[PDB]
Amino acid sequence: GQYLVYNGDLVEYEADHMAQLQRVHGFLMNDCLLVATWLPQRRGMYRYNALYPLDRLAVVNVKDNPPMKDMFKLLMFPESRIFQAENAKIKREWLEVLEETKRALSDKR
Amino acid sequence: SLALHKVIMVGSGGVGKSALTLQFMYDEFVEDYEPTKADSYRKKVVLDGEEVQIDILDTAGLEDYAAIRDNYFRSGEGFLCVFSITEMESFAATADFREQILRVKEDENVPFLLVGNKSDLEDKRQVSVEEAKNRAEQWNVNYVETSAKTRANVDKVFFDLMREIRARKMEDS
Ligand SMILES: Nc1nc2c(ncn2[C@@H]2O[C@H](COP(=O)(O)OP(=O)(O)NP(=O)(O)O)[C@@H](O)[C@H]2O)c(=O)[nH]1
Ligand SMILES: [Mg+2]
Repeated sequence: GQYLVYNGDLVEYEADHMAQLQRVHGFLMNDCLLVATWLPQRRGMYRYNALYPLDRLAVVNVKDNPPMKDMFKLLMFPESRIFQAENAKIKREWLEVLEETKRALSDKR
Repeated sequence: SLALHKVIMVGSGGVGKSALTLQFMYDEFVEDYEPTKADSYRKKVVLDGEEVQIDILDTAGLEDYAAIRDNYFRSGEGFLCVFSITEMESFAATADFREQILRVKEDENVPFLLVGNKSDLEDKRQVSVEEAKNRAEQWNVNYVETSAKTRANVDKVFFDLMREIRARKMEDS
């Protein structure tokens, strides 16, 4: 049944101006993607955790363009979030498992 | 800061959404079909004296989940509704694409251009120019025929869409 399909660190960026934000950790399960963020604050190390159901999550391959390299984007109302993988291999894997687990979700319903 | 115009390619499978995008972005065109999932492109251009950036979301003509499709559409500011002049069913499909877009955007005047691609294949035309123009006029939008192959009107559709997007922004502010 349920299991951990894939996980790893990513660096988030603001989509419109491509400004670097913070490191986050992604955990892919068989029907949703969990993104855990840790935003340091003066005296309240804030943490933003978001869960994205694969049957609602749009995953976009952001084509390489200098201010951008090895990134992909997640779109789910009301968010648009860009993430950078450590290298091209990691990006390829994320996109492959995201697509395959979504595919499996389909031939499961 | 450079403005950013978000364009969304919409249309049935095979109409040439990716080809139009790639011709505009890189001046390239290939004959082999390559089913798209979802790709994002960005390019710096000069729009009427201003250095701006255009962002193009190119996705598959068919998406299994309506919620996912809506998320694609919702991220956009303007749309190139593409159909192939050689396939009447792609032309028929535009009505629903438009309905889905108006709903998600909740705006009747959403920047939108009806695009008849593959104009170089005139000998195989299934959709007449009049049909398309008439449909476009009733939707209160412009119609343009393009050829991702010969570049005919390729820059024109993206730049015309950018100007409509820029227009809405000028007033809505
Ligand atoms: N002659 C000619 N062929 C074209 C033109 N535009 C696209 N094609 C061809 O038509 C096929 C489909 O084009 P493509 O851009 O992949 O279509 P798409 O709308 O992105 N398909 P999908 O939704 O599956 O991603 C390709 O083989 C391509 O070379 C055009 O203007 N003229
Ligand atoms: Mg395509």
